[PDB]
Amino acid sequence: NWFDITNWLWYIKLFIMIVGKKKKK
Repeated sequence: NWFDITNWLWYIKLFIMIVGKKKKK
């Protein structure tokens, strides 16, 4: 059950990796 949350965090986690560079100017 705890993994159900971890997987949900990994979805947006990586998302911040890409968009993260876009936020930094």
